Amino acid sequence: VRHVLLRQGVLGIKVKIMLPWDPSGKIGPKKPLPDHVSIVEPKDEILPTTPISEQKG
Amino acid sequence: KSYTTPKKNKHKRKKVKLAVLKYYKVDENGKISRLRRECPSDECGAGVFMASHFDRHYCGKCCLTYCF
Amino acid sequence: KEWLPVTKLGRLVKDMKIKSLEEIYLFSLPIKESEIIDFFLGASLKDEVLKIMPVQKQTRAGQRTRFKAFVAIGDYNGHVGLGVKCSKEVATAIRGAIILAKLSIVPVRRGYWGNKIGKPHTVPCKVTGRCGSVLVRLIPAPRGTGIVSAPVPKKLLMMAGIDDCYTSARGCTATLGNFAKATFDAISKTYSYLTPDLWKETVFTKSPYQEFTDHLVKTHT
RNA sequence: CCGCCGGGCAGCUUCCGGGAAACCAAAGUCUUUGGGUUCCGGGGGGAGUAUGGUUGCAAAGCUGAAACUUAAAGGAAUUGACGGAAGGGCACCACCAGGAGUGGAGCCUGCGGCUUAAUUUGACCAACACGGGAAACCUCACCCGGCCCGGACACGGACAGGAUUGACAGAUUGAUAGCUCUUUCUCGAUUCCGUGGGUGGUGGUGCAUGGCCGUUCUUAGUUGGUGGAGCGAUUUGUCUGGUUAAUUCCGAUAACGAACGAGACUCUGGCAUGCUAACUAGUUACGCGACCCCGGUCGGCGUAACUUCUUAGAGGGACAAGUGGCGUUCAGCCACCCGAGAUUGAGCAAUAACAGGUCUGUGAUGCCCUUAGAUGUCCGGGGCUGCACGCGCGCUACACUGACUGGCUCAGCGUGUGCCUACCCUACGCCGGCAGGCGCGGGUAACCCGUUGAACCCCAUUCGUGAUGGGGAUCGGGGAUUGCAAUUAUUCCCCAUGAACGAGGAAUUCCCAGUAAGUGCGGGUCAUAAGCUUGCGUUGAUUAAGUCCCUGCCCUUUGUACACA
Ligand SMILES: [Mg+2]
Ligand SMILES: [Mg+2]
Ligand SMILES: [Mg+2]
Ligand SMILES: [Mg+2]
Ligand SMILES: [Mg+2]
Ligand SMILES: [Mg+2]
Ligand SMILES: [Mg+2]
Ligand SMILES: [Mg+2]
Ligand SMILES: [Mg+2]
Ligand SMILES: [Mg+2]
Ligand SMILES: [Mg+2]
Ligand SMILES: [Mg+2]
Ligand SMILES: [Mg+2]
Ligand SMILES: [Mg+2]
Ligand SMILES: [Mg+2]
Ligand SMILES: [Mg+2]
Ligand SMILES: [Mg+2]
Ligand SMILES: [Mg+2]
Ligand SMILES: [Mg+2]
Ligand SMILES: [Mg+2]
Ligand SMILES: [Zn+2]
Repeated sequence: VRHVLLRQGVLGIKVKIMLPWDPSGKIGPKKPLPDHVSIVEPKDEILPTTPISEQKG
Repeated sequence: KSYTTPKKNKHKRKKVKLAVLKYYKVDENGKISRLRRECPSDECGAGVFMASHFDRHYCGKCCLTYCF
Repeated sequence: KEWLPVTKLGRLVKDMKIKSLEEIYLFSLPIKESEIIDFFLGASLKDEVLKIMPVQKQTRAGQRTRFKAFVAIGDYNGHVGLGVKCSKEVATAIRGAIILAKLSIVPVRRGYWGNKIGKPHTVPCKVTGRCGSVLVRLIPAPRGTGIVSAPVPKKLLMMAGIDDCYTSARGCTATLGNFAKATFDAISKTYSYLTPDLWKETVFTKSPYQEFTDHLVKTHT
């Protein structure tokens, strides 16, 4: 919130910037927004239809 | 911004000289007497002269005074 | 920056399989993308801001002013569009008016007066345009007459390339929006008039959507 | 009963079409202008007025001007605002059941008024114990007097053949201001005398401004993109209904996808015998020591374990999860178990705005002011306190549910030795009745004040319904403390004096659980210092779980001749 001087008068400027979210924290903040539930998507694995064993060693 | 009561003089220094004319007297030869009295001061024994102002007597730098 | 097209007709015209916009006018397809028009016509397509009109609704605390811009665009040979856009600041109202006018370019039929030597100069017959209350009547003229009009249908006709025309207006012509889009309506229905040299029953051509229906399967789904 | 035909009042539907639109199968087939024919309008008023004619018994009717005046009058539709219009809902800045009151009295403080040299000034739900505004001096702007220049810089004078800096006398003055008059000394190019030109103001203008706050507005409201409707202003989304504290959701759906506000959040309150740990916190044991007739007490001494109490970090915990009903069986609501909790309290808080407040917060500031005889600044004194009166915020009360005098026994917020800044919190020991004074000490603080031995409360005395031992205003005298200085008593103490006031007229403020209220203690102000304000504990209820009747708020519909609404 800073002032500008003029021949005609005085002006005021409010700059408000909403920073993007990042995990690094060097550009913006570290924490997500409190209402931003980011689910993880499931990796897709098949269900086996015959019981098999995995001997070794 | 823009002022109501404006400037007069300050408290001045000084130009019309050889003010030493009126402390010392000489003749044409080696004769040196003084008009004005010498200060008995401890900080300056014989250099500084006493005063001629406006009624009585005084000296200036150590500001020590002689009266009737 | 690049034009990734959304609609099917736009995908064809940036894949360069439509020669000119006269065939999408022929099939009367809905243009809903602005890049089509300054693809076919982007060289000479000129704009005019007819007026900046500050309308205002009245809310609880004070008066909510929104500027509404009129922009008439068109190349000087055979096409005009008239865009009307209301928005909060005048610059984005003007930019939205330009994209609406590019969207609504209508092709202009223009013909002769009397002997048919040369290149066409007037509207082919007497046409009218009405909206609001204002009636705008465009009339054929001898060559070199110029457009006789008010400055606003003057300017839309001269950027239609109707370089001579007799115009007569009735109604409340002071309202610039109705006067401009009435004039644009008359220029628009110049082609929708049925002229006696158009009685050859139409050999129907292949549609663009049908002729390039395999390209429109392959290049995007 | 089922059709058809003609014409008759109508109706519903519609992209025939038209219109400024409401709308209309005609108000359609109108610039693509012509089926036939009567009557009639030419901006609003003057005005259906005057005058003439004519009709009537009369009231009046038909015909019917002009002078003059005026920039709009008007139609349809939109959005707001408003409604003593309707339908839903909401809030103790509203009400009901109430509780404490206020208004009545004294007094404190702010305001208008009056007065005055001045009693400066800002503001009149959203001003009025507000400007952190409790002013002796300063502050201070106001008033009365007197110093200084804190005229930067540039140009030209006159100019180390010195424009007079500072100056104790003595007059003057208030002042030991050399401010100025009667010895012109010391100082030594700093500077003035004209000229421009800056600089400073708590001067004006918040109706030129920023910033900040307050308020509309503590309620749930607001806005784009593309798409639909309309010529358009606009509307749709943002909604019939249910539900929620909520534009909160289920869900409907020409809207779809989105953003802000609500929510989410952050701090605080509550729960952890599980974790982490503690000589700046403690507990328990043990050993000494003291006391009383093996035991009991000890904030007596020292240390072997531990962290329940205390400190404070990570976690955890509660989600309408579970059960029974109600409801589209959805959104959700009610009840109950389990349980430390089944709504603790705050902070932040949108779009659009008010000509709300602040130029007296600023070296944030545009413009204007006045051209030594200061609206700069400094000093001395006064005033900001003045009192026939009216008002607001409050403190003390009107006593026995009490006062007085003893005695007993309990907190939590915090704060504390300063950049200038020179003034701190204080235990302990002496003196004095008190106010205080004098010594040595601890403390930059979980260390010392401090186990913060606080009040109300509790117990035991005296009082006895009397303006009384209620009340403590006013006022005389004396003593202390801070200060350079107290008079207009700064503040505190001691004695004496003892007013109104017998529960407050109309009117009105705040509030619903550790809440109202009583009660004291910290912070700010501060050298002195709380009748204020911000916090804090302590004792702790009556009533209510509702409603739109009053005061207002939100949404929908409708009406408008309102739009500085
Ligand atoms: Mg006609
Ligand atoms: Mg007329
Ligand atoms: Mg009108
Ligand atoms: Mg309630
Ligand atoms: Mg009541
Ligand atoms: Mg009163
Ligand atoms: Mg009173
Ligand atoms: Mg005082
Ligand atoms: Mg004073
Ligand atoms: Mg003074
Ligand atoms: Mg200033
Ligand atoms: Mg203002
Ligand atoms: Mg104002
Ligand atoms: Mg003047
Ligand atoms: Mg005052
Ligand atoms: Mg008494
Ligand atoms: Mg008495
Ligand atoms: Mg009230
Ligand atoms: Mg105060
Ligand atoms: Mg009506
Ligand atoms: Zn001397």
